[PDB]
Amino acid sequence: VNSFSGYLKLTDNVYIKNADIVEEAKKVKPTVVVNAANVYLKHGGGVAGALNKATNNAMQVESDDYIATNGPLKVGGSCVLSGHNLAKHCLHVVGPNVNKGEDIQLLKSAYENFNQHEVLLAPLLSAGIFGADPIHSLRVCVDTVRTNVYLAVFDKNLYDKLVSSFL
Ligand SMILES: O=C(Nc1ccc(C(=O)N[C@@H]2c3cccc(O)c3C[C@@H]2C(=O)O)cn1)NC1CC1
Repeated sequence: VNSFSGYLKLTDNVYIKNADIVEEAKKVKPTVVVNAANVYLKHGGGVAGALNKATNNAMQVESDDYIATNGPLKVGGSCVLSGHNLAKHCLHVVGPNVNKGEDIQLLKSAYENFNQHEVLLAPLLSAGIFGADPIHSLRVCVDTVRTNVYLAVFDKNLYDKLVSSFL
C-alpha cells in the first residue's frame, strides 16, 4: 500500500491522474519524482520549470554543479539528484524533444530509466513542450515500465482523452 490517491488504474503497474505534479509531489513526498529534463538540466519551462520554481531554484543550482562536473546527459538518459522539498530524489530523465528533431525511438530508452526505481511519480515523457504525441508516450510507458508508476497529467482535457483512448 502507498499514499497515492485518486488514480485510475490503467494496468498492473501504471496509474494515471489529472493533477499538477508539483502539487502532487508536495502532498505525497514520494521517494522519486521524475523531471522532464533536457541534457543541460536547464529547467526553464514545462514540467522542469515548474518543479524548479517550486524548489526556489535549488534544483537549478544543484543541476548546474552536476553539469559542471559530469557534462551533459544523453537523450534517453537520466541522473538521480535531490528531490529538495518535493521528494526524496528527483530522477531527471531526458526524453527526445521533437521540436529539436530528436529520434522518437529514444522515448523507450528514456522510460527504461524508470525501471531502476520501484515506485515513481512522473509526467508523460516527451509530452507538452517536448512535442511528442502524449497518447504515444502513454503507450510506450505502459509497454516499457515494469515498476509502479503514478502519472500526473496537468491538462484535464488531455487526461480525459488519454483515458478514453487507452487500449
Ligand atoms: O506549474 C505547475 N505545474 C506544472 C505541471 C506540469 C506542467 C507541464 O508542462 N505539463 C505538460 C503539459 C502542459 C500543457 C499541456 C499538456 O498537454 C502538457 C503535458 C505535460 C504534462 O501534463 O505532464 C507545467 N506546470 N505548478 C505550480 C504550483 C502551481
